[PDB]
Amino acid sequence: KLNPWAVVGFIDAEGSFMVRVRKNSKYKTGWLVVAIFSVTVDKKDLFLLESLKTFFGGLGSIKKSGNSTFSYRIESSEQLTKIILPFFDKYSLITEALGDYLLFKKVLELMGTKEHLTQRGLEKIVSLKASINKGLSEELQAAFPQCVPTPRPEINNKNIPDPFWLAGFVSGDGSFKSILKKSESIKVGFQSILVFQITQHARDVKLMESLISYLGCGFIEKDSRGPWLYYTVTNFSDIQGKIIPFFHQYKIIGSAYGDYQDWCKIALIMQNKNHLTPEGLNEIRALKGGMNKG
DNA sequence: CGTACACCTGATAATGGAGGATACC
DNA sequence: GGTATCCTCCATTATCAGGTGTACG
Ligand SMILES: [Mg+2]
Ligand SMILES: [Mg+2]
Repeated sequence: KLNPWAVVGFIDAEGSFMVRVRKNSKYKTGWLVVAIFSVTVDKKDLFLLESLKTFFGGLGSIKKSGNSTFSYRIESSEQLTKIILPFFDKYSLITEALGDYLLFKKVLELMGTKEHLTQRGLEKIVSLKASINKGLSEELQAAFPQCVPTPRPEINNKNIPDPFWLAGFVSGDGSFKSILKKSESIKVGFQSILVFQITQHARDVKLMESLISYLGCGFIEKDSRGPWLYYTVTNFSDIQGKIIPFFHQYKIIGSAYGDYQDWCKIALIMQNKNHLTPEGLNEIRALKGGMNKG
């Protein structure tokens, strides 16, 4: 029982829009063109993959991916055009994932009129694929030297469309951190810190910036090493006053919801000042130990 | 004593594929 | 045949995530 804007928020965090162009001499052009919508998570979130499937009309399938991950995927061109496109055309992505989605859609529209089974459409598809995710492989790059990449979508400053979007997004790219930090001055030897965090690539700077006014707190840290921003809340009265109540009403999805509850329990012990006693520190240690376990 | 932001860093849950088998027309 | 989808498998990595230092009241 997922809400539409939560699903969009989650796919803004974790979805993959893929176009594969595979060599095969049984096709008249020599290539097979396939579009895939894919969501891949640890098995701990297998129940959220099942909800997603049910949400998307029972379509697609859920399969072992890696050692301990499972993917939900839709690989039918037809089913993609019928269910996925009208969903995201109505409830639009707001990160740079939107750019990949829009180029993915164009490929699908070209597959819909069968233009992919022609030389000219295949070339267009290769140009579209060229600006999606990591771009052309060495194989396609060499087989398609003429194909100029299609300009990436310039979509400007997108607002958070609905608070449920933020719930979904934080479900994928948010962290509810409990830290126990050695302290020379705290009477129990340790500081208990709750940190709320959202991690994104720097190109979505405007979005990340808008979280501060949206949530009425936080600040953006930039990783000194690369293009990575961490929207961060460390002020405990903001945690209590703004973050916890937001997510109480707009609930996180997946097993991360259990983690948020645990984190909430730490805050309670902290609101009571019991984190500054050995017993309270130990409760927090137990809650924390329990986090991220399914 | 205690909090809060400034600053640091790495293991791995996702990123984003791959190719062979089977079904459809 | 030609075309479409299903299924199984995975190499590498961009983050999440798990910190520590220190100024300030
Ligand atoms: Mg993400
Ligand atoms: Mg994520």
